[PDB]
Amino acid sequence: LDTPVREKDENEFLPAHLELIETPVSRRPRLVAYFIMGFLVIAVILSVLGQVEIVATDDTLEVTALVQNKDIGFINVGQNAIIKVEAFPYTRYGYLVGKVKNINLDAIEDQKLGLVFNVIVSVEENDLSTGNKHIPLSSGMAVTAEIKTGMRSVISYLLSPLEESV
Amino acid sequence: LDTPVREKDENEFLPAHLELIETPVSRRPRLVAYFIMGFLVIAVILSVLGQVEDDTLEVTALVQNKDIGFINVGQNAIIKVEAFPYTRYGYLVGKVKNINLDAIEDQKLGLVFNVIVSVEENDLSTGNKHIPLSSGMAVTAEIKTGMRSVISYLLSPLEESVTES
Amino acid sequence: SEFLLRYKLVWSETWKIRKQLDTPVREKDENEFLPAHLELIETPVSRRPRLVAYFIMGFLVIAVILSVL
Amino acid sequence: KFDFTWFIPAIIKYRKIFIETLVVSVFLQLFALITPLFFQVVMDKVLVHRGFSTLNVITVALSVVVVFEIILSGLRTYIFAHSTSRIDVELGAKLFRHLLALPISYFESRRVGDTVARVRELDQIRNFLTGQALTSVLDLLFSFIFFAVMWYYSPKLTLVILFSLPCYAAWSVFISPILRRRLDDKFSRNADNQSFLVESVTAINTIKAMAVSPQMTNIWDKQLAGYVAAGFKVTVLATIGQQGIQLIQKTVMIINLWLGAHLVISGDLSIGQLIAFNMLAGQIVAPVIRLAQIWQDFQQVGISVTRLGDVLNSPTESYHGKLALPEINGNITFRNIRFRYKPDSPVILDNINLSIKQGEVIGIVGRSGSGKSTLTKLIQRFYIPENGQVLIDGHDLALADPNWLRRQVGVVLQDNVLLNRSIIDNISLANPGMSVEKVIYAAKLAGAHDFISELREGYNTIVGEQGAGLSGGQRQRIAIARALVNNPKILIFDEATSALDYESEHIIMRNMHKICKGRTVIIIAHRLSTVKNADRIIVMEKGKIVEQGKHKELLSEPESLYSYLYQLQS
Amino acid sequence: IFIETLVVSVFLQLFALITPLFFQVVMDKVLVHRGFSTLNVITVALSVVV
Repeated sequence: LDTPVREKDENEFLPAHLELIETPVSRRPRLVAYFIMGFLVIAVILSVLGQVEIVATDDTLEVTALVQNKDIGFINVGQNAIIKVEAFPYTRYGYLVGKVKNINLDAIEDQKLGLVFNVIVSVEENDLSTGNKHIPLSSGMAVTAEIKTGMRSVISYLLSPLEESV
Repeated sequence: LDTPVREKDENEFLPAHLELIETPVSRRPRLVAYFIMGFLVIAVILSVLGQVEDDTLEVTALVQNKDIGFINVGQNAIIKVEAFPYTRYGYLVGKVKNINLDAIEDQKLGLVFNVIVSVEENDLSTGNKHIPLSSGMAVTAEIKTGMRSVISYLLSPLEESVTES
Repeated sequence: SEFLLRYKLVWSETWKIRKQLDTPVREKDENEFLPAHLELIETPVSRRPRLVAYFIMGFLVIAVILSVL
Repeated sequence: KFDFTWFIPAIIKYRKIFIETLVVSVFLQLFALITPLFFQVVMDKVLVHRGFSTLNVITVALSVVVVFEIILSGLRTYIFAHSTSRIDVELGAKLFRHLLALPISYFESRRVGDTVARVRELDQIRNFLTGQALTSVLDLLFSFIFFAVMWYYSPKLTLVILFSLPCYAAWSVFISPILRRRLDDKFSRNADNQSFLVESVTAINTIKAMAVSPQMTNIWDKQLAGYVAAGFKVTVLATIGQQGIQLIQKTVMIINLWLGAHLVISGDLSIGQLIAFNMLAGQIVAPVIRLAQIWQDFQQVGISVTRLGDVLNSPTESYHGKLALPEINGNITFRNIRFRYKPDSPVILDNINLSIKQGEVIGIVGRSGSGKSTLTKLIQRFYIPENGQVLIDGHDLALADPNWLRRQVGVVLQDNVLLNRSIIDNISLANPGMSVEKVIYAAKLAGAHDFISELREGYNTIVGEQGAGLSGGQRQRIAIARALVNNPKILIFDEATSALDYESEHIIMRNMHKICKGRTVIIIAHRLSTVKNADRIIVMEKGKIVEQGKHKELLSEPESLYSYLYQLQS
Repeated sequence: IFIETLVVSVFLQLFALITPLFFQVVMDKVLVHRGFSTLNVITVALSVVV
């Protein structure tokens, strides 16, 4: 990189040599395409290998709520489903933990939808610390308890509309 | 059409004649206005000559009392079930039984005299097969009884708007 | 009709003598150095547009075959 | 016999690429069929139940299909244009090669503009072949794909279009011949306009030198008015034709709307199927509408082929190439030559018999009216003898190659029109690649070296149009040099010295002995001083050789016509 | 002449606007309400317009 202008560099730029070379090409004619194809194949490899999780949205609290029946079936008793109280923001109050008790066979209500089988979830008594201190939970409330039970590939996520259409 | 270029056509394009004619006019000096007037007259004539209109189910519903009075017993009023689309399920037939004197309810309006209508038992074929009609439903039963010369569409808004003082 | 018969006769007669009126195959550099009109007459269409068109029709055929199965 | 039967072998030659274009057209029709299927599916299944995944996949598939269809259509147009431009190049080359071979009898009966108009309207076929007309025809003839699907949708609205098509055919047949005739008339007017314009621009010197601006302007005004009237008639007929096509299309659309509404209301079709049918019908009628706005192009191409045939069907000078007739030494014989200009004209040459040998500087004299002015065009095959035959080296010229003969004889005329090039290019016109040494030698021989040198550009001076930049004698001395550059075995002087002063004719006669070194020279002149030093002198009176001999043997007889002419000249 | 042409052009543009409206009324009323004797009026008006 520190070498001065050699004779090769001056000979490559001579007008006599450039005039004879009709329809010229870049110095390395197969570097742009190589890098574009490399980017494409790396993107495809990352999309097929990449994985994306699936998240489904006083003392004896319950998160029983509407949700896909298959989603509850994939989940098991004791699955990690956190609960977010509304009293304060998620950041300030914190995302407490509400262990998911088995969803009852009978649906809580049919107003929302048929798949309202009320996946009941109860806190663990160790998530709500002194920082939250929301002992007055006001059991007549619907604190959002996020229930995550599954992981999905990126390529499957993108291609899922194709396979859903039947 | 199959006429060669005559001498008058050549004189019409002669530059000597075009130089002497300032503020010229078109060949058909008054045909476009005639055609516009003819189209308008034809449209007006067509406007004033064109006329434009679970088992024991009931279509009793809100509707103008005069509309029911114009209709008669056994009038052709079809019924469209909501269970499926009108195209897929089909437009079945619900004969209109005489509207009862007492209104079903006064919530919608006074003219809610409940024009009851019952199916004919031959409209819903095997294609529909909606035997579970769920009598607690309000399948829309279109009732057509009368036609108004299209120009009456102009008669309604402008004249009624003029009526209010 | 009658002129259609003449055109059909001419076409058939020319198609019988077909393969005797084909220009000799020449390379790209050989075609580039010819008389000005002969170069235009004897230079065939470039292979890249042909390949692109073939790729398009092949993609459509593969799509319709995969969709039906 | 120049017709579209000439285009047939050109089509067979590129049959392979044409079959490729046919396949591409079929696949374009397939894509255009695919798209309304997507509209029908969206209308009949996405809107009825619900849809958010089927809609998205249909959208992305439609985007891909659209991009591919656009690219494929562009490629098809490019390929077809390439293939047709090859054929039009072939046609143009053949046309000009034929044009240069026609006899001068063809050119003397016409005007320059008349025969320039046909070579110019070759561009009409050029524009047609590299256009959207034939692609639209291919699109139209590949429309049974849409019929096969609309028959599945509905066997009634399909017969609606199937019966609409003969209406299009009948309207086209009815409206074709009238506009064909109108465009024939328009082409005649255009040819007249071109001839008048070419003649006016060529002879602007006479128009301006005289006072006739108003007459030329009046003639131009009348011709322009007639031409524009003919064009307006053509435009009116084309407009009527396309409006009739629109009327047929729209009445068919109205009937289809009525029938489809009744079918949907009665349940034998659906809304989406009706929409798809309407799109397919529009796709079929689109090529017909596109082809109805280029109707003038179709008829003008028919007329173009007719006129190019008119030029290309004329007989040419019969090339007789066999045994490769060798280089000639000057030996000219006339055997009972009888010649007349037109079959309804008096005989010029009655019974001329003549024999000219190698190295014989022959002088021919006479008065205006004799046939001495036609021998220079009889040695060249420009005049065909009615009776008799002219022989050079014992070979009859009636079976000899004109190009081989005219490359041996150098004829200097009295007018000697030049080309719009430089002095050296004109002097070396018979062989553009010639060195300046021969040009200098020829110019010194002809006596034109000095004047050319005295110029500022020297031998590179542009003479203008027909040598307008040079005087009468300057053009004469340039023509003599041009005849003397490439050694002619026979050299003819057809009154080439009368347009010169004494101090140039004297130079030419002094250089004559170097000019006629190893050559057969024939000198024809009104005067008798030019031929006073010739080997033989021949006197012609009303196309008859009266007497011949040396100058002294001619003047020795006081009763001879030559003595009378010499006395009159002096 | 050019003013006449502008008038004819604006009237042609108004004419081209009628057909989509007629298609809409056919689709929205004729098919839904089984409304014959209205399709005929639309057909006649469309023929006149075209």
